[PDB]
Formats: sequence, C-alpha cells, structure tokens
Amino acid sequence: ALVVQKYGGSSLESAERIRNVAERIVATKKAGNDVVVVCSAMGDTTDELLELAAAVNPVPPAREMDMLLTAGERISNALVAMAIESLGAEAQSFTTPGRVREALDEGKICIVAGGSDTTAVALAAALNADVCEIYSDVDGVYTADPRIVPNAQKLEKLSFEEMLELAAVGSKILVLRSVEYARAFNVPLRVRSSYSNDPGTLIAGSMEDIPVEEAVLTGVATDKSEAKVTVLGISDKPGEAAKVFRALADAEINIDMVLQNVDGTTDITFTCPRSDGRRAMEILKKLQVQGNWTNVLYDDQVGKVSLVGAGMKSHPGVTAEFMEALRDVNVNIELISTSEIRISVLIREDDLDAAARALHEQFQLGG
Amino acid sequence: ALVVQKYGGSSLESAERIRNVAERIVATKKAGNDVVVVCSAMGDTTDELLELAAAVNPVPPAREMDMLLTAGERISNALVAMAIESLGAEAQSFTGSVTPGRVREALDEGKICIVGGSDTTAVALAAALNADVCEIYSDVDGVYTADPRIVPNAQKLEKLSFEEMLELAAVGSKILVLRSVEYARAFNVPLRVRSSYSNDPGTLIAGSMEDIPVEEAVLTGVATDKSEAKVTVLGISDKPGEAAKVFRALADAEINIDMVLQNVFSDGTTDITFTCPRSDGRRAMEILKKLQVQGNWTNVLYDDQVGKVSLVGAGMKSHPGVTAEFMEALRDVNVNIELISTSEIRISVLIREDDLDAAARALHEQFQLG
Amino acid sequence: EAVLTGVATDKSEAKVTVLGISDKPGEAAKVFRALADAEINIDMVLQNVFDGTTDITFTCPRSDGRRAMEILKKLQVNWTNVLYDDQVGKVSLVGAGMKSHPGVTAEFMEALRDVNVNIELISTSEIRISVLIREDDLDAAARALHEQFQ
Amino acid sequence: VLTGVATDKSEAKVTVLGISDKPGEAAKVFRALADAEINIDMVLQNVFSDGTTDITFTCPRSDGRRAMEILKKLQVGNWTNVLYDDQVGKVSLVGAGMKSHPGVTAEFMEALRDVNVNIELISTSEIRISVLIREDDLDAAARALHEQFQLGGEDEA
Ligand SMILES: N[C@@H](CCCC[NH3+])C(=O)O
Ligand SMILES: N[C@@H](CCCC[NH3+])C(=O)O
Ligand SMILES: C[C@@H](O)[C@H](N)C(=O)O
Ligand SMILES: C[C@@H](O)[C@H](N)C(=O)O
Ligand SMILES: C[C@@H](O)[C@H](N)C(=O)O
Ligand SMILES: C[C@@H](O)[C@H](N)C(=O)O
Repeated sequence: ALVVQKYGGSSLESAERIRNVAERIVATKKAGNDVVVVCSAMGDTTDELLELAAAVNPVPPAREMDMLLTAGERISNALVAMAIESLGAEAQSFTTPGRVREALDEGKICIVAGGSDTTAVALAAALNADVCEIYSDVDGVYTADPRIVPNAQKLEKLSFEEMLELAAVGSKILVLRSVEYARAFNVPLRVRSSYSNDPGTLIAGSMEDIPVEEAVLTGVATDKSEAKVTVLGISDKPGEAAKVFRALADAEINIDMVLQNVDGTTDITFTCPRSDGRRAMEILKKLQVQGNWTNVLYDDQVGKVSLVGAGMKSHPGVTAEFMEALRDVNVNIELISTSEIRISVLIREDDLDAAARALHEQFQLGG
Repeated sequence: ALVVQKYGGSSLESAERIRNVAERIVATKKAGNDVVVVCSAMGDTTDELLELAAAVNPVPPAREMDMLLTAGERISNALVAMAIESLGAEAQSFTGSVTPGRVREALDEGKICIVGGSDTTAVALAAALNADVCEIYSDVDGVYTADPRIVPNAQKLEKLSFEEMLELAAVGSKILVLRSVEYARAFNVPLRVRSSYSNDPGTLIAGSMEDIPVEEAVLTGVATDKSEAKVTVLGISDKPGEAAKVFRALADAEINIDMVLQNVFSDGTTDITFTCPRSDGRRAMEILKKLQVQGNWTNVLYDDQVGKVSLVGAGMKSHPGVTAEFMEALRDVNVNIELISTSEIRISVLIREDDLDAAARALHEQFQLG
Repeated sequence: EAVLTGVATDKSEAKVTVLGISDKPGEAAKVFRALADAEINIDMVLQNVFDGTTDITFTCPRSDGRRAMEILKKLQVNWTNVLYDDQVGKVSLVGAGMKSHPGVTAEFMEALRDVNVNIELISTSEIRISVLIREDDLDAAARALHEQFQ
Repeated sequence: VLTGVATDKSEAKVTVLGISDKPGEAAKVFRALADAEINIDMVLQNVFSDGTTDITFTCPRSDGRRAMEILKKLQVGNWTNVLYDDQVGKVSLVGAGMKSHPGVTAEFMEALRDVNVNIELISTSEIRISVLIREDDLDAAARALHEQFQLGGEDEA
C-alpha cells in the first residue's frame, strides 16, 4: 500500500529513539508499502525555539519564524534520513504530490518537513494514501484516561467526527485541524506507538456512513486545563457580544467554549487556558467601568468532563443517563455544553476523576 | 565602507548574547558602513549535531550532513535577524544557493545581509564584495604571542601578516580555520580577530610579509603542538616513486599527514619521517609495518610522546641570527633537538613532550615576545 | 492552527426553557428522565451558572415540542416555568482549531451585528460556533457569515 | 585549497654529516653561520642512527662557498664530513589545509615519479609541500605538478 507516517517530537527525542523510528519506517517499506514520512523537530525543540525567538524579539516576525521552525525540523529530517539509510533503505528529503510521487515510483522513502500533522494528512489526501499513521507515546485513543479509569480500554475503531469531538474537549492526541482535513477528504488515520506491534486505533469512518449497530457511545474525555470567565449584565442588543470577544481577540486570549442562554440583560460565560485567565480578567474589568456590564467573574478550578458518541444522535436515553450518573456520585453540574454527538459539563476539578469513573461505569465502556 | 562580520558559536550561545551581537551589528552600520554577517550555530550546537549524526549513521552522506549543519546555522541566522529587527534595522537572509550580485543589491538598499564552512564563507564574501575588513568574532579577543596558559606573560598581537598567521596556524594555533586565512591572503582581505564580549580592537591580520619593510619585520609568536605522533620509515631506496608508495598507502587509509621530512641520501637508501595525529598513529604503523614485509623498507619506528614547538615571524626571513638564538635558547634549558623543519619564516622542532612547556617559555623570553 | 469549512442553518427545532431549577445534584436529571422516557430525542442542551437557581434550555424537533411541554407541564410539581418557542433557528460556523484564533469568534459576532441580528443563544467549541436566532433572521445571518469569512 | 606551484634555483645546499645528537650541537653549527652573516633558509634534521645525525640547510648561492668553508674549519666537534651542492632546485606546492587531505602529498610524489624525477629532500607542512631536486629536473617537476593539481598558477611562492 501507500502509507504516510507522522512522528512527533517525543518519538524523535534522541539518536536511540531516532533509530527506533527508522526501524519502523524501513519495516513498513519492507512489507511492500510505498512510504512517506513527516517528522516533527526533536523533543521540545520547537517550543525551545519559540522561547528563544521571543527572548530575542518579543514579537517575532513570522518571516524569520518560518526559518527558525523549518530549520529545527530539518535537523530531524536529516537524522531520520541518515538513519533509514543505515538500515539499507533509500531516503529522499523534501522541504507537492507530483514530485513525491516520482521518488515514490523510484522506491525511495520520502521525508517531508511538516504543522506536521496537517502536512501528513494533506500528503495522504493528495497521494490517495491507504492510511496515515500518527506516532507518539500513546498506543491508542482510549475510552477514558487509564491513569484515571482502571476499566478504560483501547478503541480499535472511531469515526472522524467522534475523534474531532474528543480532540475538541480533552484529547491532545491529534491537532484538530489535521483531523478536519482527514474527514474533509476521506483519509483514514491510525494512532499508534513508536515502540509496539499493536495496530492502534483506526480513525476511519464518517459517522453518517456508520452502520447503526456500530453507532455506539465511544468515549469519555477530561479537561482540567481551562478557566471559566463569566460576564454579567450584558444588554440583549446586537453587537454586545462582539464587544466582549473583539476585546479578548485583540489580547490574543484563546477562547475554547462560550455559552449564552436567556433586567433585559443576559450573561456570557466562556472558557480559556488558565495562563490566559488573568489577562482575560484584566482586560474585561476595564470595560466594566465604562457603561457596559455589571460584573465579571473568575474561576480557575473548573473541570470539563464529556461523553462523545455517534450513538447519542438518534437515541432518546443518553442525557438522562449522563445526569443520573453524576447525581449518584454526588457531583453538581454547573454548566452544560453540547453538540449533536457530545455532552459536556463543567464541574469542580476535584470531582473530575470521580465523574469520569461514573460516566464510564454507567455507559458500558470497558466491556 | 563595507565590513563582513563572522560570529562564532561562543558569541551566540544564548538569547542575551544574540541580542548583544545584533546591537554590535546595527552599531557597525550606524557608523556609516554596509554590513554583511555570517553566523555559526549557537554555542556547541554543531558538535551536538555531529555527535547525533555519528550515533545514527557512521560515515553519513554529505547531502544529509550539509542539510544537518545548515539547519544548525539557520537557527542563529533567524534569531540574529529577529534581533537586528528589534533594533530597527532591515535584514535579508541568504543561503549560498547567494552571490555578490543579490547581496550588493540588498546592501545598496541599506539592508544588513545575513548569509561550505562559516569562516571560509565570510572571507569568501568579503573577497567577492571587495570588503575593507572581514571581522572574526568569538570569545578570544586576539591572537597572542603564545598560549597564555603555558606562557603566562604572552601578549595580544596588534597586527600580523597573512603568512605569519597562516604559519602559526599550521603548527599549533587553532583560532582561524586555515583555508579561510589562505583565502584572505590570495584575495588580499584584511581580517580582524576580536572579541564579541568586549570592545578591545583585537588583532589585524592584514599585509603580505612580502611588503613588510625589512626594518619593520619582527618575530610574531611561539606555538606548541602535543597532539602528534612521529613515524619514521628506514631504508627506503633512493629511486623515483618510492616516496609515493608510503603516502598512497597512508592516504588510502585516510591518515592525516602533517610535516614530512626526508634528508639527503648518505647504503643506497634514505629514510622518511612524518607526524600524524596520535589517533592515526596506530593505523599508520599497521599499514606501514605490513608493507615492510615485501622489502619496501628495513624498519618502521613509532613515537607518540613527541611535542612540536615553533617560532614564527617575518623577522627571520632577512635576519641571519635567529636559528642560532633559537637553538641556543633550548640548549640553555636542557632540551635536545630531535628534529628540525622550517619554512621561510618559521622554525619548528620536535622535542620530548615533557620538555615542551619549558621550551616555549625559553623561546618566548629569549626573543622577548612579552 | 485553524480551519473554517462552512456554514449551516436549521429551522426544524423548537426551544424549551425550564426556569428556576435549584442548583443541586440530580435536578437536571429530573427534566431529562421524563423527556427520555417519553422518547423525545433531544439535541442542544444549555445551562449557565446562576436564589442560587439556574435555568436549562434544550432544543428538540418541532414535531415533538408541544408533547415535550405536556410531559414537563403535567410534571412541574420543582421548576418555576417552562417556555415554548417553536419559531427558533440555528446557524453554525463549522471548522477546526478556532481556539488559537479567537478573532474567528469575534468576527462571527460582528458579522451578525452588521446585519442587525440579535443573538439569543450561543454555544461554541473548537470545532463549531452555533447561535440560536429568530428563524426569520437565518437567511441574513447565514449570508453575512459567508461575506465575513468567505 | 591549492593555490600554486613555486620554483627556485637561487639556493645552495650544505650538509653537516655525523653531528652528535646532544644539546648544544646544532647551536654550534648555526652560531658560526650567523657570526659570518650567512642568512639561511631551509633546515632539515631527521634521523639518528652512531647516535649521530646530519643537518642540511640552504642559503643563497653567493654564500655557499663561504658557508661550507666556515663549517669545514670547525670539523672534528664530531663531524664525518661537510657537503656542498650548488645545483639544487626547489619545487613547492603552496596551499592550505593539507593535513586532512593526505591525497595531496601522495599525488605530489606520484606526479614526480611519473615524470621520473627523483626526490632528494622533502619538507612539508599544512600549507606547503616542498622538495629539493636537481635544478636539472625543475621544468619537468613544475610541469608535472601544474598538470596534477589543475593549477598553472605560480602565484603561490
Ligand atoms: N439524543 C440525546 C441527546 C444528547 C445531547 C447531545 N445532543 C438524548 O436524547 O439524550
Ligand atoms: N634566516 C634566519 C631564519 C632561519 C631559517 C628559517 N627558514 C636565520 O638565519 O636564522
Ligand atoms: C626517497 C624517495 O624520496 C625517492 N627519492 C623518491 O623520489 O621516491
Ligand atoms: C640539533 C641536534 O643535533 C642536537 N641533539 C641538539 O640539540 O643540538
Ligand atoms: C445541572 C443542575 O440541574 C444541577 N447542578 C445538577 O447537578 O443537577
Ligand atoms: C450577545 C447577545 O447577548 C447580544 N444580543 C448580541 O446579539 O450581540
């Protein structure tokens, strides 16, 4: 077949891990596949390069930042290349599908600078690759975090949107962007470990094409990395919402989730990384003084726990089971977010582990 | 007023030092000069890259080594460019893949240009662009009359000729890479060895010692090498092609030949000695000892406790007394001269490595290089 | 970091809001058990934070709306009100990686400000920005997003 | 980096044979030349056996006869004999960075044997390979090196 592979920085930490990876590359070639590899920079290099750039120049020009991160990845490209060559195979380094295809036809393993994930999925899209393998330190996408849920087990199959949903609400396994391209075209992914014979988790179906039976509850995700900010007493007028998020956008505050429901005024709650929280509060407190909102609140002990599954789309039961599960372990639902295929609640971080267990137990994940 | 500046890895080992280099670059421009800059990789990045290469694929391809070491250099170039830009100057980066043409174009726009070895690239550029100086920055503020650890009252040289610098580099000094100084000599490109950690004007490597007036011609430095082994091949027949057998066989084994010496024939045979890195001494002896069989030579000696001490200076070219003083200095401390070799402006001698420090010390004071 | 692939509209749902649910473990459950047991398949669910009481709103097919009310009405004795809307419309911007590009969410809002359409409800994630508006504002709402984002 | 090839027929060569390999002995030779204002250039001392060695040096041709007379008036010191050659030629390959490229030195010696010129003395370094031959053999030696190293430039010297 034709298989594209992405290796993250962990997998490429040291010469030793670089050989482990080169052994996998060549094994894949030797089984009779065309093989194209996308490499990240070596363990933490990229964000070491982001630190340095920022110390050298607080607002680094994107034109010099492209050189910095490209160069850090090039050392990963060469080192993997030299390693594959040490094991007998031939390598061709690239820093479009039409010229890769030639090298492919010559039988060389093509190594292309990365984001890496999007580079890989794109390349798999353009070449009509049979699969795109993502190699990190995780051997799959589990039904829950096993460090938290003893009965968490490895999925073997998962739809495109199911994964996106998990990727959106906890799972840091793939960059969402790369998965959207995955689904945009019909590019199967699979999550595998650099140090295992295990097939890993196939992310392959569009959930619409899923046979009902296989449309089940998929998994439970956890996120304790976010703060909740709440703005009170916002007049219910066009452009008032634009007032808050234009302010936050200007100060580069990452927004994950915003919720608004309904004195002729409403409230807007949103979620941001904890390190953004403080500057989010500093910004919004200013605007409060000027004839706008009545108060703005801060909370950095929030936790998000979610259930995602194509099976909840057409099944009247799941919300009430979600609810009943948290009730029976005495955790209080503070906020409720949803999509067609996911339920997400905000609670205290200290209740997150207990909640993940309860949902996971209630819905028969883990057999 | 064009000035090429090469910054070593020590000059760029951290963000702080990079910013501090950018200011020096931007200050050099504000002083009315067009500036082109060449950067090594940060600190000990190249060595680290080389170690990682050698772990992954011994004898690795050159088109993967070129890609690996260019990337290390690219990190610095990007960071220095960002730094310069925070100081309000314009920078356009380059790869060798460019020329005088596209550089000189950017220079005329008043852009600071950051552009297959680093020392050689900088000197190459200065040459092509016809620069007033190529400055080599590092953590050493000049070239000295001797190794300061060994000779304690060794002084920074104000100025030095191309060949004097070339000659010192050939027998111990490791400040500039040799081929870059040779490039400077041929294209007549003045070099400045100076510190990026201070304001000291460093040392000028500028004229040809050909054009130093006999009266201004002086003694420049004392240099030391304790990394060589001495191999001697006895009973080589005095006939054309016999020398070639020795060196083809050493070259085919990639043995680095420094200094080779053969003195006049005086049986119908001569002898040949040569120095090599002590790492190579073992392979060199194996190759040579198994060709001793088959009658090519009567014996082959090995000696890895040999030190080399040299005196260089255009001064000795036209002046009869210097070999005499040199030999006399060593005799008066109690060191025996085992081997002698020369160039027009250099005396080199092999002695016991144990006698080496004291030999340099003796030479240094006898010629009052302090 | 991010990508934006399209916009969606929908006028098949109804909105029901249960006001004044006491913020206590199990109370959300009471509203959804009833609905679930009557086989009303629900979609959006929304609650903010808060008498120290709060409110939950959910959407369901309009075909099931009146009947969803009946089940909530006849079993209202622990909530203060339950409203029915049935003229609501949902507009979603679809994409992936919007968290690192907060400008997108700002622009979504500003796009509806400039066509003068009022946002009644909002629920976003890294992959989807959804708002409920008046069903009659849909075509404008949708149009405006296309111009903003292209 | 190979810059050029230089020739020279301006020098005499003189040798002291059987100098005792003992501190001070070289000094005696060169002091005497220095005192007689003889400006030397090359100097070579390599092998010992007798435990004695030889020292050869070069100086301008106009000083050769004086140089050998000074040394002969100091023989038996220790020495077997002093030699004087007024027909020595010197060819040099000039360049840089030759240690890490031992091919160059090998190609130097191959060039001269393929032209059947015998190499009488050798003295090299990282930036120069020099031999002494019959001045007789200069043309052939030079030509041979120009062709071997793709140079044709004498600019080196
Ligand atoms: N169909 C599910 C909806 C779960 C909420 C997510 N849309 C139910 O009736 O409970
Ligand atoms: N001509 C000087 C230098 C010695 C030879 C070095 N090439 C002298 O007579 O001592
Ligand atoms: C001894 C060696 O130099 C010999 N004369 C040759 O030319 O090969
Ligand atoms: C020069 C050499 O022949 C002697 N051993 C000396 O040191 O004088
Ligand atoms: C969600 C709300 O109804 C309440 N906090 C509960 O847990 O049921
Ligand atoms: C945000 C919302 O409360 C407001 N009505 C708006 O449309 O901007």
